[PDB]
Amino acid sequence: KAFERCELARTLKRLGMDGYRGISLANWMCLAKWESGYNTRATNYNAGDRSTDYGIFQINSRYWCNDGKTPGAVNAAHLSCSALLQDNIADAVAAAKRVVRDPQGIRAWVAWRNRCQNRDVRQYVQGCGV
Repeated sequence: KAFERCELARTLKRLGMDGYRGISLANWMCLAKWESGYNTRATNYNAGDRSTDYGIFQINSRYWCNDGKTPGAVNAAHLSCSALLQDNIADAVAAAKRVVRDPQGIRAWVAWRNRCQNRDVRQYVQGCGV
């Protein structure tokens, strides 16, 4: 499913993402935009370490979800990577919350540092009614 900007912002709000671990809704929106273009079926294979990023938040198979084919794979969030390819984002949200419980927080995603950190991200939620 490819989400429309405001539709996604309200859905994240409803799932308790606004301010989770000090992270504003605007920042999660900035992250989803750059990671997947708000697309839940987005997958990215990393040839180098043989891991794959899955879903709207591009969650990595080496540490957070299990796909069976990732070398040296671990499971912190404990889900099947398949759960992160659904139209319903509840599991993807549960996984993203787990990722930011680590001290790095939202900095865990390099794309967040490149295009979201220390920038005005209001544009991602303006006019959405959140």
